[PDB]
Amino acid sequence: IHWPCRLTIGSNLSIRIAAYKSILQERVKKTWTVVDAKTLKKEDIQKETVYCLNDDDETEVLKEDIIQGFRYGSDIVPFSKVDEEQMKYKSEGKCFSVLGFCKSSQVQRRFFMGNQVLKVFAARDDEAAAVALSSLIHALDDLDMVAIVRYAYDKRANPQVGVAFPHIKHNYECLVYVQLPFMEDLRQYMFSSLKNSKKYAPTEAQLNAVDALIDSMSLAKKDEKTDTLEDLFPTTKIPNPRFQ
DNA sequence: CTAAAAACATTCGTTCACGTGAGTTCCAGTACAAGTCTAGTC
Repeated sequence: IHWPCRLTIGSNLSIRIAAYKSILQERVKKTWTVVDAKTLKKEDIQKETVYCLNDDDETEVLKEDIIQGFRYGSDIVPFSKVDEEQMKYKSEGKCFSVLGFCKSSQVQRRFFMGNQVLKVFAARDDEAAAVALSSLIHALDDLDMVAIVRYAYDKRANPQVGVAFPHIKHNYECLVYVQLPFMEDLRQYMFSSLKNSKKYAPTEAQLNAVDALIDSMSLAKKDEKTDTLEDLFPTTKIPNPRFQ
Protein backbone atom coordinates (compact mmCIF):
# COMPACT_ATOMS: atom_id res chain seq x y z
CA ILE A 1 0.00 0.00 0.00
CA HIS A 2 0.97 3.65 -0.40
CA TRP A 3 1.27 6.26 2.35
CA PRO A 4 0.33 9.71 0.98
CA CYS A 5 1.76 12.89 2.47
CA ARG A 6 3.25 16.28 1.55
CA LEU A 7 7.00 16.85 1.62
CA THR A 8 7.50 20.36 3.01
CA ILE A 9 10.60 22.47 2.36
CA GLY A 10 9.22 25.69 3.88
CA SER A 11 5.83 27.13 4.81
CA ASN A 12 4.54 27.81 1.27
CA LEU A 13 6.20 24.96 -0.69
CA SER A 14 4.73 21.45 -0.62
CA ILE A 15 5.13 18.42 -2.89
CA ARG A 16 2.60 15.60 -2.84
CA ILE A 17 4.43 12.32 -2.23
CA ALA A 18 3.71 8.63 -1.70
CA ALA A 19 5.87 6.46 0.55
CA TYR A 20 6.20 2.67 0.40
CA LYS A 21 8.03 0.23 2.69
CA SER A 22 10.92 -0.81 0.46
CA ILE A 23 12.49 -3.11 3.08
CA LEU A 24 10.71 -4.64 6.08
CA GLN A 25 11.49 -7.79 8.03
CA GLU A 26 9.05 -10.56 7.13
CA ARG A 27 7.50 -12.58 9.97
CA VAL A 28 5.12 -15.53 10.21
CA LYS A 29 1.52 -14.41 9.75
CA LYS A 30 0.11 -17.55 11.40
CA THR A 31 0.39 -17.97 15.17
CA TRP A 32 0.25 -21.07 17.39
CA THR A 33 -2.87 -21.83 19.44
CA VAL A 34 -2.60 -23.63 22.77
CA VAL A 35 -4.76 -26.77 22.86
CA ASP A 36 -5.37 -29.53 25.38
CA ALA A 37 -3.39 -32.74 24.97
CA LYS A 38 -6.30 -35.15 25.49
CA THR A 39 -8.62 -33.19 23.17
CA LEU A 40 -7.32 -30.89 20.43
CA LYS A 41 -9.64 -27.96 21.13
CA LYS A 42 -8.76 -24.43 22.22
CA GLU A 43 -12.12 -23.87 23.96
CA ASP A 44 -11.23 -26.27 26.79
CA ILE A 45 -8.28 -24.10 27.93
CA GLN A 46 -8.78 -20.67 29.50
CA LYS A 47 -6.02 -18.17 30.29
CA GLU A 48 -6.65 -15.47 32.89
CA THR A 49 -4.50 -12.87 34.64
CA VAL A 50 -5.03 -11.93 38.30
CA TYR A 51 -3.63 -9.21 40.56
CA CYS A 52 -2.82 -9.60 44.26
CA LEU A 53 -1.33 -7.46 47.01
CA ASN A 54 1.92 -7.97 48.94
CA ASP A 55 0.22 -9.82 51.78
CA ASP A 56 0.20 -13.42 52.96
CA ASP A 57 -3.56 -13.55 52.29
CA GLU A 58 -3.09 -13.03 48.52
CA THR A 59 -5.95 -10.53 48.53
CA GLU A 60 -7.52 -10.16 45.09
CA VAL A 61 -7.99 -6.73 43.51
CA LEU A 62 -10.17 -6.01 40.49
CA LYS A 63 -8.77 -4.50 37.30
CA GLU A 64 -10.84 -1.34 37.82
CA ASP A 65 -9.03 -0.84 41.15
CA ILE A 66 -5.58 -0.60 39.50
CA ILE A 67 -3.69 2.63 38.81
CA GLN A 68 -0.67 3.15 36.56
CA GLY A 69 2.54 4.32 38.19
CA PHE A 70 6.22 4.93 37.51
CA ARG A 71 9.44 4.62 39.49
CA TYR A 72 11.35 7.77 40.47
CA GLY A 73 14.45 6.39 42.15
CA SER A 74 13.14 4.41 45.15
CA ASP A 75 9.95 6.54 45.17
CA ILE A 76 6.69 5.47 43.51
CA VAL A 77 4.86 8.32 41.76
CA PRO A 78 1.27 7.40 40.81
CA PHE A 79 0.42 8.43 37.24
CA SER A 80 -3.04 7.53 35.97
CA LYS A 81 -3.63 6.69 32.32
CA VAL A 82 -6.02 9.63 31.86
CA ASP A 83 -3.47 12.06 33.32
CA GLU A 84 -0.72 10.65 31.09
CA GLU A 85 -2.93 10.98 28.01
CA GLN A 86 -3.83 14.55 28.95
CA MET A 87 -0.20 15.54 29.60
CA LYS A 88 1.52 13.43 26.92
CA TYR A 89 3.41 15.13 24.11
CA LYS A 90 1.01 16.23 21.37
CA SER A 91 1.88 17.00 17.76
CA GLU A 92 0.20 17.39 14.38
CA GLY A 93 0.27 13.93 12.86
CA LYS A 94 0.91 12.90 9.27
CA CYS A 95 3.81 15.27 8.63
CA PHE A 96 6.83 14.98 6.31
CA SER A 97 8.83 18.17 6.85
CA VAL A 98 12.42 18.93 5.85
CA LEU A 99 14.31 20.16 8.91
CA GLY A 100 17.36 20.93 6.79
CA PHE A 101 20.02 19.77 4.36
CA CYS A 102 23.43 18.37 5.29
CA LYS A 103 26.42 16.87 3.52
CA SER A 104 26.01 13.15 2.90
CA SER A 105 29.39 12.53 4.53
CA GLN A 106 27.96 13.78 7.84
CA VAL A 107 25.41 10.92 7.93
CA GLN A 108 26.90 7.48 8.59
CA ARG A 109 25.21 4.15 7.94
CA ARG A 110 26.23 2.83 11.37
CA PHE A 111 23.87 5.39 12.95
CA PHE A 112 20.80 4.21 11.01
CA MET A 113 17.88 3.33 13.29
CA GLY A 114 14.40 1.87 12.95
CA ASN A 115 13.26 -1.38 11.39
CA GLN A 116 12.14 -0.15 7.95
CA VAL A 117 13.32 1.77 4.90
CA LEU A 118 10.94 4.10 3.06
CA LYS A 119 10.89 4.78 -0.68
CA VAL A 120 9.23 8.11 -1.50
CA PHE A 121 7.96 8.81 -5.02
CA ALA A 122 5.73 11.55 -6.39
CA ALA A 123 1.96 11.38 -6.06
CA ARG A 124 -0.12 8.81 -7.94
CA ASP A 125 -0.80 10.73 -11.19
CA ASP A 126 0.48 14.30 -11.52
CA GLU A 127 3.30 15.80 -13.58
CA ALA A 128 3.90 18.79 -11.30
CA ALA A 129 4.75 16.77 -8.19
CA ALA A 130 6.92 14.42 -10.25
CA VAL A 131 8.86 17.37 -11.71
CA ALA A 132 9.33 18.95 -8.28
CA LEU A 133 10.53 15.69 -6.72
CA SER A 134 12.88 15.05 -9.64
CA SER A 135 14.33 18.55 -9.28
CA LEU A 136 14.89 18.06 -5.55
CA ILE A 137 16.46 14.62 -6.05
CA HIS A 138 18.77 15.84 -8.81
CA ALA A 139 19.82 18.88 -6.78
CA LEU A 140 20.64 16.67 -3.79
CA ASP A 141 22.57 14.19 -5.95
CA ASP A 142 24.60 16.85 -7.77
CA LEU A 143 25.39 18.78 -4.59
CA ASP A 144 26.12 15.62 -2.54
CA MET A 145 23.52 16.40 0.13
CA VAL A 146 20.79 14.65 2.11
CA ALA A 147 17.68 16.01 3.80
CA ILE A 148 17.26 15.74 7.56
CA VAL A 149 13.48 15.48 7.92
CA ARG A 150 10.80 14.94 10.55
CA TYR A 151 8.56 11.89 10.06
CA ALA A 152 5.25 11.07 11.73
CA TYR A 153 2.91 8.33 10.51
CA ASP A 154 -0.12 9.83 12.28
CA LYS A 155 -1.13 11.64 15.47
CA ARG A 156 -0.42 8.61 17.66
CA ALA A 157 2.91 7.81 15.99
CA ASN A 158 5.88 9.23 17.86
CA PRO A 159 7.68 11.80 15.67
CA GLN A 160 11.16 10.81 14.54
CA VAL A 161 14.15 12.42 12.84
CA GLY A 162 15.40 10.71 9.70
CA VAL A 163 17.61 11.14 6.65
CA ALA A 164 16.30 11.11 3.08
CA PHE A 165 18.84 10.69 0.29
CA PRO A 166 18.41 10.51 -3.49
CA HIS A 167 18.21 7.17 -5.29
CA ILE A 168 18.43 7.50 -9.08
CA LYS A 169 18.14 4.50 -11.40
CA HIS A 170 18.03 4.15 -15.17
CA ASN A 171 14.27 3.47 -14.97
CA TYR A 172 13.10 5.31 -11.84
CA GLU A 173 14.17 7.83 -9.21
CA CYS A 174 13.01 8.33 -5.63
CA LEU A 175 14.04 9.36 -2.12
CA VAL A 176 15.23 6.68 0.32
CA TYR A 177 14.36 7.53 3.93
CA VAL A 178 15.93 5.88 6.98
CA GLN A 179 15.40 6.84 10.62
CA LEU A 180 18.18 8.56 12.57
CA PRO A 181 19.04 8.32 16.28
CA PHE A 182 18.40 10.73 19.12
CA MET A 183 20.96 11.95 21.64
CA GLU A 184 19.82 9.47 24.30
CA ASP A 185 19.71 6.61 21.77
CA LEU A 186 23.52 6.73 21.40
CA ARG A 187 25.69 4.64 23.73
CA GLN A 188 29.08 6.12 24.64
CA TYR A 189 31.48 3.22 25.22
CA MET A 190 35.28 3.16 25.44
CA PHE A 191 37.29 0.43 23.71
CA SER A 192 41.03 -0.15 23.95
CA SER A 193 43.00 0.66 20.82
CA LEU A 194 44.44 -2.25 18.83
CA LYS A 195 46.84 -0.45 16.46
CA ASN A 196 49.09 0.78 19.31
CA SER A 197 49.20 -2.39 21.44
CA LYS A 198 52.61 -4.05 21.75
CA LYS A 199 51.09 -7.36 22.92
CA TYR A 200 48.43 -7.82 20.21
CA ALA A 201 50.46 -6.47 17.27
CA PRO A 202 50.55 -9.05 14.44
CA THR A 203 53.80 -9.93 12.71
CA GLU A 204 54.64 -9.66 9.02
CA ALA A 205 54.09 -13.39 8.46
CA GLN A 206 50.71 -13.19 10.20
CA LEU A 207 49.68 -10.25 8.01
CA ASN A 208 50.78 -12.12 4.88
CA ALA A 209 48.78 -15.18 5.94
CA VAL A 210 45.68 -13.06 6.57
CA ASP A 211 46.12 -11.38 3.18
CA ALA A 212 46.38 -14.78 1.49
CA LEU A 213 43.23 -15.95 3.29
CA ILE A 214 41.33 -12.84 2.19
CA ASP A 215 42.49 -13.25 -1.41
CA SER A 216 41.56 -16.94 -1.48
CA MET A 217 38.06 -16.27 -0.11
CA SER A 218 36.76 -13.49 -2.36
CA LEU A 219 33.02 -13.68 -3.04
CA ALA A 220 33.27 -11.16 -5.91
CA LYS A 221 34.95 -11.75 -9.27
CA LYS A 222 36.24 -9.29 -11.85
CA ASP A 223 34.57 -9.69 -15.23
CA GLU A 224 36.46 -10.05 -18.51
CA LYS A 225 37.77 -6.62 -19.54
CA THR A 226 34.62 -4.74 -18.54
CA ASP A 227 35.26 -3.55 -14.95
CA THR A 228 32.04 -4.96 -13.48
CA LEU A 229 32.15 -6.95 -10.26
CA GLU A 230 30.07 -10.14 -10.20
CA ASP A 231 28.78 -11.49 -6.89
CA LEU A 232 29.42 -15.20 -6.35
CA PHE A 233 27.28 -15.48 -3.19
CA PRO A 234 24.41 -12.95 -3.46
CA THR A 235 22.83 -13.59 -0.07
CA THR A 236 20.35 -10.76 -0.72
CA LYS A 237 18.52 -12.97 -3.25
CA ILE A 238 18.31 -16.04 -0.97
CA PRO A 239 14.88 -16.67 0.60
CA ASN A 240 14.61 -16.97 4.36
CA PRO A 241 15.09 -20.69 5.17
CA ARG A 242 12.83 -20.54 8.23
CA PHE A 243 9.63 -20.26 6.18
CA GLN A 244 10.57 -23.22 3.97
C1' DC B 1 -31.71 7.26 -11.20
C1' DT B 2 -28.39 9.58 -8.59
C1' DA B 3 -25.28 10.78 -5.25
C1' DA B 4 -24.33 10.56 -0.60
C1' DA B 5 -24.53 8.80 4.12
C1' DA B 6 -23.67 4.92 6.68
C1' DA B 7 -21.49 0.62 7.40
C1' DC B 8 -17.79 -2.67 6.61
C1' DA B 9 -12.96 -4.33 5.53
C1' DT B 10 -7.53 -3.59 5.74
C1' DT B 11 -3.14 -2.18 7.03
C1' DC B 12 -0.14 0.14 10.09
C1' DG B 13 1.76 1.90 14.67
C1' DT B 14 1.70 1.82 19.56
C1' DT B 15 0.98 -0.48 23.93
C1' DC B 16 1.25 -4.39 26.98
C1' DA B 17 1.77 -8.95 28.71
C1' DC B 18 4.50 -13.01 28.82
C1' DG B 19 8.48 -15.97 27.95
C1' DT B 20 13.48 -16.48 27.62
C1' DG B 21 18.87 -16.08 27.17
C1' DA B 22 22.88 -13.44 28.94
C1' DG B 23 25.65 -10.40 32.09
C1' DT B 24 26.32 -8.34 36.80
C1' DT B 25 26.22 -8.47 41.80
C1' DC B 26 24.24 -9.09 46.08
C1' DC B 27 23.49 -12.18 49.82
C1' DA B 28 22.17 -16.65 52.41
C1' DG B 29 24.44 -20.52 53.04
C1' DT B 30 28.47 -23.09 53.97
C1' DA B 31 33.09 -23.92 55.69
C1' DC B 32 36.67 -23.14 58.91
C1' DA B 33 39.40 -21.06 63.11
C1' DA B 34 39.45 -19.90 67.87
C1' DG B 35 37.64 -19.85 72.69
C1' DT B 36 35.03 -22.24 76.55
C1' DC B 37 34.29 -26.06 79.72
C1' DT B 38 33.27 -24.66 88.30
C1' DA B 39 35.36 -23.10 92.33
C1' DG B 40 38.22 -23.16 96.12
C1' DT B 41 41.90 -24.61 99.59
C1' DC B 42 46.42 -26.33 100.82
